Amino acid sequence: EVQLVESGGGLVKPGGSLKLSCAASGFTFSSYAMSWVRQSPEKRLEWVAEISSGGRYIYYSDTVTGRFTISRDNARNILHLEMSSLRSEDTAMYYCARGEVRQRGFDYWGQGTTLTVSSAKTTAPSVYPLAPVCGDTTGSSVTLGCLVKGYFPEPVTLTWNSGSLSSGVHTFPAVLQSDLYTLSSSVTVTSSTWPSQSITCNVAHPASSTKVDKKIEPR
Amino acid sequence: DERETWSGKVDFLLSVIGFAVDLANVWRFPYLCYKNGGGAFLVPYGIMLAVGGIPLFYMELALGQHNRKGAITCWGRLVPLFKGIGYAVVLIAFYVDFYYNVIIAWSLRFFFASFTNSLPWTSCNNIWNTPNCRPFEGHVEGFQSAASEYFNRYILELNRSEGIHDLGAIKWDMALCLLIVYLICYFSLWKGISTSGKVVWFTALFPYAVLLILLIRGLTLPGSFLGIQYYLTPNFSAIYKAEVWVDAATQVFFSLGPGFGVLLAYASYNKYHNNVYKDALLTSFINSATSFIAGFVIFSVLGYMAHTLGVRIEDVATEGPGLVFVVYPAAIATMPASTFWALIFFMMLATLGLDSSFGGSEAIITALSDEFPKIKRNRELFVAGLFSLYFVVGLASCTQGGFYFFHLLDRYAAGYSILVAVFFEAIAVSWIYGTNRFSEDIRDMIGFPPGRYWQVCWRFVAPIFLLFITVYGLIGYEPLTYADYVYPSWANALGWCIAGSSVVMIPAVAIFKLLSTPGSLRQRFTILTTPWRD
Amino acid sequence: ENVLTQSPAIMSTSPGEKVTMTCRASSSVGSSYLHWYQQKSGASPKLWIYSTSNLASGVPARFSGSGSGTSYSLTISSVEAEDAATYYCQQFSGYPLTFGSGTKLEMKRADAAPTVSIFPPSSEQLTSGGASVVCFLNNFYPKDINVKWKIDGSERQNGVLNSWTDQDSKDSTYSMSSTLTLTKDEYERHNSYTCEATHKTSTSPIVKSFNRNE
Ligand SMILES: CC(C)CCC[C@@H](C)[C@H]1CC[C@H]2[C@@H]3CC=C4C[C@@H](OC(=O)CCC(=O)O)CC[C@]4(C)[C@H]3CC[C@]12C
Ligand SMILES: CC(C)CCC[C@@H](C)[C@H]1CC[C@H]2[C@@H]3CC=C4C[C@@H](O)CC[C@]4(C)[C@H]3CC[C@]12C
Ligand SMILES: OC[C@H]1O[C@H](O[C@H]2[C@H](O)[C@@H](O)[C@@H](O)O[C@@H]2CO)[C@H](O)[C@@H](O)[C@@H]1O
Ligand SMILES: COC(=O)[C@H]1[C@@H](OC(=O)c2ccccc2)C[C@@H]2CC[C@H]1N2C
Ligand SMILES: [Cl-]
Ligand code: NA
Ligand code: NA
Repeated sequence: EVQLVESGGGLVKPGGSLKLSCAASGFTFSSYAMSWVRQSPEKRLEWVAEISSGGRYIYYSDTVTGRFTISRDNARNILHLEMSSLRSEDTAMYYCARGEVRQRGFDYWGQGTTLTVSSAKTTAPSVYPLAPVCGDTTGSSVTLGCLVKGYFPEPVTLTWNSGSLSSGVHTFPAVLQSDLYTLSSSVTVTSSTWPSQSITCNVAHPASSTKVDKKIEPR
Repeated sequence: DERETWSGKVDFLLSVIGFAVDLANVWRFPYLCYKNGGGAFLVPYGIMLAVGGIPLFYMELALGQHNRKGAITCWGRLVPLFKGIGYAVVLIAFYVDFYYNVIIAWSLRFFFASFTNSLPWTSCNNIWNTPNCRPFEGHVEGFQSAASEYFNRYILELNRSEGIHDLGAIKWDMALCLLIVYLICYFSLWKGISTSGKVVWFTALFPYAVLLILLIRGLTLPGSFLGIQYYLTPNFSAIYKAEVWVDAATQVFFSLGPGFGVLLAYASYNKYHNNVYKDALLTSFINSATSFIAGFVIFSVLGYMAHTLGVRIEDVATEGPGLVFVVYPAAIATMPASTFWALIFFMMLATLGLDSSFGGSEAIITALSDEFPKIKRNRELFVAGLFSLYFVVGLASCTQGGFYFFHLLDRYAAGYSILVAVFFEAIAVSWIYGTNRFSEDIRDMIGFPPGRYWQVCWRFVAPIFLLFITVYGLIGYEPLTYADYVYPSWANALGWCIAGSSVVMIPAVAIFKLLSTPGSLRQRFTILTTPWRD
Repeated sequence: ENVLTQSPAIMSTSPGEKVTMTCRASSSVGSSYLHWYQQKSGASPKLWIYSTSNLASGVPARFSGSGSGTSYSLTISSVEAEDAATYYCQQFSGYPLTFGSGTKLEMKRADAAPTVSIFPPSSEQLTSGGASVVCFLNNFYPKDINVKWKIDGSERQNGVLNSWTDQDSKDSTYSMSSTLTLTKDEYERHNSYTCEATHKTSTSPIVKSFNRNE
């Protein structure tokens, strides 16, 4: 029906600049005001800027004012946020949000696009298999693991057996320590199914263009 | 940065109510109901009010508050090419109070004439009377009622005048009433809306106090129900009549006040984020509701006259000043406690016109103040100079042929002046400036865009609505005449010159503006069509 | 700016129970301008209640809202597991626009003890210069749990990475991951490693160890 797709965004160094875009479809775009709302890694919502139907009325938050510039293309139905002198506190997921009526609110949001501002350098993860220890081999069920360590920036894609088995799988959110993320995932299966069949940790880190499969063997 | 603002919202509302609500709510509307088949007239009235009337009323109010400036600068900053619309609208209002204030003076003249147990207009044996004087209204032209002869032969002395060419002597009693009026106006518009917004509390509210009293008194009169029947008894046969739809449209248009730049001026003092949509709906309604109420106040007494006083309803049921200055006072005199009803009636007429003159004159002052910081710097001197011009020239309306002068301006001040003015207002906004922009502007103010209903009315309905009126107006055109007197050809021309004096500013200011801007034609239009905002 | 504070920050509820959330503004907010948003974990916000009392399309009638001035509230009459989310209020009254600090609604369930798995450094990591021991604490309630690493008998404190999952949308339980990274020089200098988890379920901690022989 109505769709809003945020694009652009990624890693940027402090002082650097970047341009975000929001593709609007499913409604007459010229007829509605649009705003950029962002959410920090601490999950705090902060309204960034609002632009009118015809872009003749513009409002900015005091935090982004003078740096961010919000624009509008009503011909091609695209919303834009032009950022400059990006600081590290600008790190957040940026949302494209529509609403015309203040008494209504934002009645449609996009999927968001992630901006990360760091002086840290992109690095690829070392994926490690986690095999259990010899004995006593319970009985009933067994839990395997995969360790994704020392990578940056987010995100990473982790599936088990190319996503074929999603049940009994806990993939833990990554934690940043010293400019490097460490991530782990645990999957629990019946002792009947392992190591009878194959279990492989599938890790994808597009930022470093890494794609790795790791099979778990009881070494 | 930087404009004076209202002293708080009641002041604005009562300013707009007071402006829109005037003698026209008493002296045309009830008559139209009676003539057009009663409660049935409400159907075309309401439809015309919804599609044509309120949308235009809404438009100026939003436009005024948004652009934050008087009429001239407002259209200057909106569509520079059409800035003449501001000039036209302003001097239409400029012409109008050369005459309109005479109604208030008439009201004041009856007021002080009414300080007696024995009201002069009840008797046919007085010095000003003629052998043809009836005690009450009749069909025959040559025999006037008592109240009619008091008005014409005593108050007006219109019998002394043979036409507009002979104005005759200046009545200095009438001149004193006009001056007292401009005095009241002056110390009202004295300091601006900080005062004017205060005074409207009395002038806007007082009429309702008296309307209530006369509503209760009238309905307690014998025959009062017979009056209401003539007033409201539906014939839906009229709904199919073109003249009935035209009367509805026209009345709705002229009752609400667009085209004088008054709503523009008054709204311009609003806080930007004030909700002008709620104000436009509330204010519109009260204006109409007032007319509806007053209808009962009139026809209640009208029925009483037909029942107890033995006069044909068609003879006493009328419009214009005749209703308020003759027919109604004739009834009041027959009632016990006549003096009380008389005094409060004529004070009601006064306060009905006063807050109207306030907005009218305020349209000019605000318009010029924003264009010319010279007279913005001195307000007190300007209004003194304006009202002095008014009073001196207004001595013409205090003459014995004054009504002949009043009637001329009344017709030509703006009948068609304001019609084509507002027509270019609706066109400039919806098409030239655009509805997209306009809706965007309102959203930024009140938080939400106008419903696409209002948008359609501004773009299409309004223009053909104003057209529907202006076409049927020209279709039934007949040379100016009052009673048995027919105005000369030179007089009719002078009116058209007054009528076209204002409207000519639109095309004229467009030429002078077009020729003052360098570059290609298509390049020359775009510069004059680009808003102050952009 | 107009600061919207919400309480509580985190809220636990058994399905069918009645829950209420409060939103307080530093400045008076026009009743018509106050709105609510529901955000499920890993998803974008959705308009929920607008102009204080008005449910957005597709919003079950179990939701209501009320308030005025500086005080507003969101209420769920009978709570369902599909309601577990974070709820943000917002004021459109004046610029800059503001969102509330949020209220996180989580489902309450019966207490459950974690299943503790411990893993030794992989062969591959043992060639790279580092060594890290991982311990999984899975499917337990409530969320609060405390892991303690021990090399032999000695307790080790620094050098750990703990991660909790979000509450599961089925069993409504929680799971945590604890990772102890060392140098192999430091790792290969000790023969025993213990991961013990203290939790409300049991008085004594759940222990999982291994020796470097097997
Ligand atoms: C006071 C009485 C005795 C005389 C007649 C009063 C009513 C019959 C008239 C006064 C003004 C009219 C209204 C003028 C404008 C509106 C708004 C309009 O509402 C919408 O189009 C909704 C779109 C939106 O809200 O943006 C519908 C017609 C309505 C209610 C009209 C209904 C008839 C009304 C109330
Ligand atoms: C004549 C009889 C039958 C009815 C009298 C109607 C009177 C009481 C009505 C007509 C117009 C009304 C006013 C219209 C405007 C406002 C602005 C609002 O913010 C305060 C109330 C106030 C001031 C209203 C008070 C009531 C009012 C004065
Ligand atoms: O003259 C007595 C007679 O006339 C009065 O008229 C006043 C008029 O109302 C004043 O405005 C002023 O012009 O003086 C007039 C008299 O010269 C009264 O109206 C009337 O009742 C009184 O009997
Ligand atoms: C003569 O024009 C009017 O009477 C209008 C208005 O009067 C004026 O515009 C005006 C202008 C200048 C001086 C006096 C009155 C009052 C009410 C509202 C619209 C209409 N009237 C019904
Ligand atoms: Cl009317
Ligand atoms: Na009127
Ligand atoms: Na008036």
